[PDB]
Amino acid sequence: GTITSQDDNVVVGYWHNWCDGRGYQGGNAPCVELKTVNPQYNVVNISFMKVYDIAEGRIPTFKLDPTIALSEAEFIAQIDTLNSQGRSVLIALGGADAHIELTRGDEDALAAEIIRLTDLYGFDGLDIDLEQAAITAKDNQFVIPAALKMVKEHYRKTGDNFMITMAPEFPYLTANGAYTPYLTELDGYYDFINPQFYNQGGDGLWIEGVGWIAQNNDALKEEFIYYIADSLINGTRNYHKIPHDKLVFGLPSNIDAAATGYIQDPQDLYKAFDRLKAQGQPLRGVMTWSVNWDMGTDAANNSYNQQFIKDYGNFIHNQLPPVTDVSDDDWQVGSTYVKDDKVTHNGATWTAQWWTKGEEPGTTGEWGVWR
Ligand code: NA
Repeated sequence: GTITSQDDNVVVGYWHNWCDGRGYQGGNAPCVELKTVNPQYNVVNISFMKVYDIAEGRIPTFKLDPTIALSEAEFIAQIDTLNSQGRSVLIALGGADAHIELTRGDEDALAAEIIRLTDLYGFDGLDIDLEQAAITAKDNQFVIPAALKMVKEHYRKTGDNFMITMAPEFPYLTANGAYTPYLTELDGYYDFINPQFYNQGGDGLWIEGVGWIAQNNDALKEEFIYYIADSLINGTRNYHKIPHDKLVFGLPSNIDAAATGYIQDPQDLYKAFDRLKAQGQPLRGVMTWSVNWDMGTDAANNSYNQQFIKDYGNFIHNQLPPVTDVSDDDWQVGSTYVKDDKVTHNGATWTAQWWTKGEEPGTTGEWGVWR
């Protein structure tokens, strides 16, 4: 019912629309109820919107999985709850075996379906999380941006920031790379990008004085994080530019969540983030595959015991707000405010209609200066 957008730093977690996912190291990710997700996950990405059955045609949809044991009403109720805590719930488009192969002219229907779902479940936006085979499949590069622009405009008209994020695998983010049409077509529409810095093996970048810095090199983790992010935020070393304010670092929760890319020593991330902060380009947060893995089991049935949220939650939420933020100072008696000057007072935002001083928001009647 209420589009709830994030203007501050994010800790993003994917949520599995399936039970008992099998890990890379033989572990188990159970289905969990939304309201069970750790509250420091302030963006939760419902995975996935997909073609379940090609006989329904080319437009992906979302169907809550029965086996999670949650009525539709009940899942909507939990979204509402998240929204009441100021957290977002996005619908992730794509994933493995999504069968998304759209042809030119599909964008109208795709946008209609985006909107139908969004109004039905109360999603706050959409994560583009295509599998590799979809990135340039049929006309996806045209249809998906075209649809998402229409969706973004629809909700702008009605007061709302429908969030658009993306989860490109990082090697597709070279200048003029296969992902870059999504980035350029949705520039000024997208909120932030949370690339996957995992599942890409020896892919990496070369830095003089250091050598090849691979994504699966756990000994050079701080250098990897730092330089791959510095390249992206400056558009340098043959990477497409994603500004630091729109750049969230996507990681595996644990060694079961992905083949490679798990951060063994979280000090490697703190130190890289602090260097990026000290150079005036702090990152927007972190993302993880996945909340379900962060609550899941290893092969011996040992709980991962929410270690990823333990390691990054407070780190990121203790950061200074990014440029996106809406800072609204408390009302003050001796202050002169003017048309459009917002303040905070009694746990609510008030918006000055005209010249005022010494007039407390809430006492001003229904057609006084505070509104
Ligand atoms: Na919502």
